[PDB]
Amino acid sequence: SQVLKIRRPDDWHLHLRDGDMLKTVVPYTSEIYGRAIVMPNLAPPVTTVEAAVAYRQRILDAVPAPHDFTPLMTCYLTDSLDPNELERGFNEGVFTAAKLYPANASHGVTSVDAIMPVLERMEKIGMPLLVHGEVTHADIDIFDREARFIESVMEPLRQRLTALKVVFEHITTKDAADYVRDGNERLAATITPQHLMFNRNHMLVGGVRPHLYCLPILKRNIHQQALRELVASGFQRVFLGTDSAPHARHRKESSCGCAGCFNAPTALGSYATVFEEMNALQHFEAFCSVNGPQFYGLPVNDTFIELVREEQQVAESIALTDDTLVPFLAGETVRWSVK
Amino acid sequence: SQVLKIRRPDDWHLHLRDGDMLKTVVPYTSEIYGRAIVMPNLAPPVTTVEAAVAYRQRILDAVPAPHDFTPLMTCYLTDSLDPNELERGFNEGVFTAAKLYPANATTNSSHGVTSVDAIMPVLERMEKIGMPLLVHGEVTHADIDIFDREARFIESVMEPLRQRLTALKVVFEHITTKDAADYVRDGNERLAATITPQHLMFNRNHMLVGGVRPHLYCLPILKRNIHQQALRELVASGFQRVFLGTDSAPHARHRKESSCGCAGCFNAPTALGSYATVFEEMNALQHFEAFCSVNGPQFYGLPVNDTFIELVREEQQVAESIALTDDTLVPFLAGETVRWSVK
Ligand SMILES: NC(=O)N[C@@H](CC(=O)O)C(=O)O
Ligand SMILES: NC(=O)N[C@@H](CC(=O)O)C(=O)O
Ligand SMILES: O=C(O)c1cc(=O)[nH]c(=O)[nH]1
Ligand SMILES: [Zn+2]
Ligand SMILES: [Zn+2]
Ligand SMILES: [Zn+2]
Ligand SMILES: [Zn+2]
Repeated sequence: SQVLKIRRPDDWHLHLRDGDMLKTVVPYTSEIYGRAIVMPNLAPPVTTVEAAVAYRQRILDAVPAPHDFTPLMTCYLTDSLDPNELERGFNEGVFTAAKLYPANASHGVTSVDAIMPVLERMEKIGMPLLVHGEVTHADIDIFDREARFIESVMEPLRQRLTALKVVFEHITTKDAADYVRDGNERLAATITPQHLMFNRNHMLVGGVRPHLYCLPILKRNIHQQALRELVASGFQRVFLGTDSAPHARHRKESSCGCAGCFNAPTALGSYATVFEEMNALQHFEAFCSVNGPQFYGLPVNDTFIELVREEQQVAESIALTDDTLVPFLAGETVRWSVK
Repeated sequence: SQVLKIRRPDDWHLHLRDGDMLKTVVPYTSEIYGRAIVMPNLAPPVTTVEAAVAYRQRILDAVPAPHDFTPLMTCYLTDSLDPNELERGFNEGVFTAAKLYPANATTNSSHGVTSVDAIMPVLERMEKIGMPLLVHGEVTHADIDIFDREARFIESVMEPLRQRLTALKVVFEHITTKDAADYVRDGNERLAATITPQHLMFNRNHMLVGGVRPHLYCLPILKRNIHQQALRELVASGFQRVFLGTDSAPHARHRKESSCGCAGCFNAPTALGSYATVFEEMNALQHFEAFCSVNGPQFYGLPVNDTFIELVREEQQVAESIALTDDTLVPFLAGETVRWSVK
């Protein structure tokens, strides 16, 4: 009958999409999180304050009346991005951070050098850099993209922008776990519920499960073990970032399924389970509600919430204007529930 | 427009399913291959001489008039299979071989094997009558990483097993690792292997980079590029103990593109051309024919086919889908433009 009482948490890594999808999904976040870092990978992407402003507005429009939710917008870094585009939006309180997506197909970053200036301005103004740490060379084995990024990009980057504050988003490997753990107070990381709860076997044994398919790719259990250890340790430089990344059912279940788990509805309780399992409930609240604000130099939420150890169930699916949305843990039974 | 004329090939590893599915898929094999090793993994499995005979009939019924095709049946090994049942079928020319699927401890006795030791009696009768054993070499323990299952089978099951049955002839089906490749390559005249076109053409990257592609999802799972490379080298080397085994394993589109996609590539229609494309790229065309129509027969102690077939090096596009009664089937390389095609 256990109930866990924690300070309201925040989601330091979220995809809210736009339009109809946005209207449908926000409430799952808003009804629980005080704030959330909203990713800029829209299409087209959010690379200007002006865009960031409008998007922020569309977001508020969809927030239910009762919820005190605040979206923290981010800037989509591009090779050409005007560093003054950044300051501004940053100065006006538009941008809380800037996200580095390695170039894949689309507008991500070609190279660090191409954006050196931008990065310097961020270092200066004290704007944190959010990094999707993966190399993209076609001949690089997908399971190796993260580790590779460390040596070829992360470190070098850090070594050159000494006061740069960096969040290594959704880490998935022992490599990354250790690097962060031994990093400086200017380096932090986010971890999704999926990467703590499963490993590649869960996605490929007995059938291919597109709902577990996301980036960076689920790794070997060895890696999952490192992650769980990291969180359970109390390390104060790791915090909640769901990476909730919703895709309609048929875009997931197709000949070429999209990457991303829609975990907003079940994340918190999933995280609770992990911590419990790890015998680390004492570090739970910080992960969810203290570490992030601290890294970001933001105050903690002044309100609370309760989790009840009541085996609650998960919807098979969620209605969309068109098609459905399959939630993470769909049809399954969760141990912890938000009361 | 280069021509590649070869003796009529054979498919040493095939899934023809049953019922309606069987009717749609047979023709893709029978049109091309002289004979094929037909897998026994039906629901329920083919574990009796009697089920084998009836299944073989259904296959024949579905072969189009012109096609000279002979299905070579197999028995699904199970803890409860009566060795004399296995011997009878073999003696009567019903069972050409027997297939060993990974043991699960949770497996019902009439659907599988709990362990190899449990089926010693069967194996011994195979060694004794000289019946070849076809093995799907993976250890299925939950604690084992999916990508490590094949290699772990080598050390834990394969070696030992071969050690206890020295005269048994064994085919390491659809090898997907350099581990397997090296093992087989350094083995005796009593050890052979089959390689699918997908394992030569792709690696796990193709299945996971840029989206998850269930049509490339099959068992054993696509491995890292080094493995793909190892396989390519093996076929290209001229090694005569590796032969064509498509592992064509069709599933309805809806069963592939679902929340839990079934494993298996429907490659019957395009396998041959794909193999040729591989041998070409490896500059091993001189070993193409052997791989397709001589190695297998020699291993199984069967005659090499008397007719020929021809591949033309003319560009072709693969259909997007093939109609089934209640859904569609997506072929291997669907919608693509293929380099070598049958004439
Ligand atoms: N390009 C893809 O769609 N997938 C793979 C291809 C490969 O590695 O061979 C990749 O590396 O990106
Ligand atoms: N991670 C994913 O699997 N998908 C995310 C993108 C991202 O988080 O990089 C998405 O936007 O769909
Ligand atoms: O029958 C099948 O579907 C076939 C079995 C198997 O072992 N491999 C595969 O990918 N599918
Ligand atoms: Zn990312
Ligand atoms: Zn993300
Ligand atoms: Zn198999
Ligand atoms: Zn098979």
